[PDB]
Amino acid sequence: SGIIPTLQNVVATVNLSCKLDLKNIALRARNAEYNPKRFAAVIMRIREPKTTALIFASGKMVITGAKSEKSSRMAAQRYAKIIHKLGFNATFDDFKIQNIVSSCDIKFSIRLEGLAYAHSNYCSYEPELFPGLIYRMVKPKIVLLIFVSGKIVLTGAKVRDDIYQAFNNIYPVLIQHR
Amino acid sequence: LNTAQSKVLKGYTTDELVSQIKEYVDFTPYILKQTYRLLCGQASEDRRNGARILRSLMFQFKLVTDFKIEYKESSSIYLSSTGEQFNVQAPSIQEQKRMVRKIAKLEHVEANFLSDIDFKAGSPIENVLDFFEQISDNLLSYEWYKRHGAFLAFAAMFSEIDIQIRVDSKLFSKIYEILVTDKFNDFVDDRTVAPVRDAAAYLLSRIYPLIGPNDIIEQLVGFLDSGDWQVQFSGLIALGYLKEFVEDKDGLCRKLVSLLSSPDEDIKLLSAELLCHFPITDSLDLVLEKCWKNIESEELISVSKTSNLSLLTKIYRENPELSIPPERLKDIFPCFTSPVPEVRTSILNMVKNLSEESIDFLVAEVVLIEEKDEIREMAIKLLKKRRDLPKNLILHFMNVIGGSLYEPYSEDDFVSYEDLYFTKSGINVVGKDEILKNRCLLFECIMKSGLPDLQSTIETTTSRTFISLYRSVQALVKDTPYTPANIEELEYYFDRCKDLKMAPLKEFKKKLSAPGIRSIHPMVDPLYSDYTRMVASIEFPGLERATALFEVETCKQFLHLFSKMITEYYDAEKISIDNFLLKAYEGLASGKDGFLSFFEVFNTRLLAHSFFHKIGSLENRLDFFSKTIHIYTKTSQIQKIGFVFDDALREKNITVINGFMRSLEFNEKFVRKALEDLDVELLDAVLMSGDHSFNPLFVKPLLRNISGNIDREASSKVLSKVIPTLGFSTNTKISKDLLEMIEREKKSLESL
Repeated sequence: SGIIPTLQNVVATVNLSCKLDLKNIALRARNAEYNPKRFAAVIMRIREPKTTALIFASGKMVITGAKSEKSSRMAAQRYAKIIHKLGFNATFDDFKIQNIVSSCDIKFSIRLEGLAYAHSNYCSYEPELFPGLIYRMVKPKIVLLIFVSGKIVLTGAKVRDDIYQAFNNIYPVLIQHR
Repeated sequence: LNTAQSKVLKGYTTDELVSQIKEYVDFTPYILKQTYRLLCGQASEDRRNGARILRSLMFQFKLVTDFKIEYKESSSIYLSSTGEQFNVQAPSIQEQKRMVRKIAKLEHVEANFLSDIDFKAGSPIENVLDFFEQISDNLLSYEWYKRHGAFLAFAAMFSEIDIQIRVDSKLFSKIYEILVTDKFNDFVDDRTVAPVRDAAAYLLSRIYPLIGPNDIIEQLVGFLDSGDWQVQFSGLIALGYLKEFVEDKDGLCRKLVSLLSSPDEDIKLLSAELLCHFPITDSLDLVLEKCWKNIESEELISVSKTSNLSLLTKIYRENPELSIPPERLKDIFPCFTSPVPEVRTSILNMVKNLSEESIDFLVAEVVLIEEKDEIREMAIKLLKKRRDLPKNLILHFMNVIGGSLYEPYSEDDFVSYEDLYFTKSGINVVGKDEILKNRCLLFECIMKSGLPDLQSTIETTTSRTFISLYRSVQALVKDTPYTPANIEELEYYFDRCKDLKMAPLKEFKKKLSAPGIRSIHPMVDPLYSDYTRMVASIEFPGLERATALFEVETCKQFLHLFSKMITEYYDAEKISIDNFLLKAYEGLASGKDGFLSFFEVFNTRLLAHSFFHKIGSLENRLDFFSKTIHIYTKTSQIQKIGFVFDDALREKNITVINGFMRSLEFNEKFVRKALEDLDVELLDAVLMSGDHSFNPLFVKPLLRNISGNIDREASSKVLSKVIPTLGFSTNTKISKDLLEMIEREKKSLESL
């Protein structure tokens, strides 16, 4: 309670259930780039929703950049469209949100050293290595990046509920350590 | 020498100033070997640039124009490139997962959604006659950008129409080959693009004139028959560029009608878009069923929806016996809300001449909940011209407009829907200052159609504000004598109005007791402007507590509406403005800027009010005109604003003088005085705000100032502001007296 979490990224996958000729797809789309020495997939980008899709020869599709589960599924469908136009018997099976990344701002500073001691088991804090504290929650399996700024960043969520469920297990604790 | 000048133009990285560099160029003896360098460039900007240079060199330059009209089938295939650089060793499948993690931002978390399967493997120019040889080669290069560059160049050659240069004889043959063979697309936007084939087909449209009697077009419409959308595509884009030269229209249109149903959305788009340019007579009953079906598909987003709405709009405009079927009416409601702007605009243009209640209602919803203003203007225009809007529209929106300003609109009040105006979370994004703005706009629309009595109340703050003004508009129409409407006690309202009781009654009076002290509670401050608004509107046309309103109002739109009411009443000799004027004028000339909203709409009406003759006395005057001078500078009665221009001088008031500059007549007075004494300081801040045609008068006098050491720095400064404007067309408008100098001096400048 108090404030509301804001989504910054959504990763998802689909199986176009088909063997793709990665090289052909590279030479037929100005918006695709392909570098085997760097990576064994094709990087294709569309403009709206501004996103990025990793395309594997197995027909597996990794999609990032989306700011909602809707955007994600949408841009995912558009990338399939391009494949179909490009000549492959693509389909759209097994769509799945793999990861969500949200952010918050409770507008006040936090005493990281205190939070870290009270929970030395679930979080690692070394300000001579990285700014802020990384806290690993176990129900739900969510990772929180907590900064003195008062800004929070949550990742590892598979469904939006986990964002709320998790950012409501930490607020009480972020209260004590003002 | 010149080779140095051309080699700095040669030098080039990163901007439009290089366009200005190409825009700069003119005439020289020879070389362009360096131009080709650009036409092979991989940049979308350089290829254009370079091709633009080629365009410059057109004179009595010879050109062979033998065209082999051959439809020879190829087996080639033209892509982005050869792809030989894809024959490389792939890193470990461990180093790769590492890369996917980074690209997809999966730090700190586990990712096990890829496997081994996923990573597997499937399967010299110097001579001129050699600079044209070189492009004929690139027309079929395996590098698409070289193909584009190549084609982009020819466009330039055949641009001008008027040495010895033979043009490739297999030119057309090469175009045709590209069109059927090139299979390179850009899928960046939902509307597909064929960079090469496009530029190609555009050339063909320039070649056609200087071309032997042919069967090219008949051949192109043959492409529409192919099973490969890419060749279809090629056909359509070429035909688009040649649509003028298309005879046997009925034969092309027949096919276009067919393709409206293509499984491919680009063929559907390009299809309709091209069909809008030809007569539609026989296929009439058919292209209607197709377009309507495409419209109803409810495919969340299809690029062709707009093109289909255009095709309907056309049929209905060109054949006025035909009218939209009542049943299909419910299929266009959604379009006013559609996420895509081209659809929203298109639908508001297709209903511009009809009068169905249902559509009337949807045009209103648009004015309330539309993102883009340009688009809201279309809907506003559609309603302001109406004297026959239904009462039930006036009533319904008269109390929709008065819902709580902190709760979303009801799904039950609208046929449209957005997660931006109907969710409790969406609102807090839009902000009330917009929500209110867009209500004030709908309000100005629905008042020209007869004003039934609104018995229905809602009892929110806003509800009172509007229903109050509503009665004022009513009274102004029936010249009802004024009755000092009664404002109850703060308590009263706190009992009735659902939006005020979102606040600590106590904390409230504290704010009321003394504003300027932003109360700590978050709901009070907002509810403060909601209050100051209601009372001012309730006591109108009493203006006692109007001064308060102007001082706190966040929403600029409402201050405008309110000033309209005031002025409308003033014109009708139905109100007294004197005390409000004074309290306004003061608050404005002292930094309360909401008051400008009034003086703009009241505008010139000021100069014929007692008060105006009384302003030529306040020591406050120039602080005032500083902020409003634009308003009055346009007046016809000039002698009046005249007394103030004399004052801006005496007081060296820059801002008030600049404003007086945009008008010619006042330069005449300014300059004719600057010559009597050169206040170079202000001249530096003043002159460049007038007509440059005068400058040539200040050159000699500004040199004495430097010749003898007088204001040396200043004079020299402005002097270098004026010199770059000596190449300026003198104005014929000005006094024939001042031409006796603008020309006398302007002459001695060329003397010798």
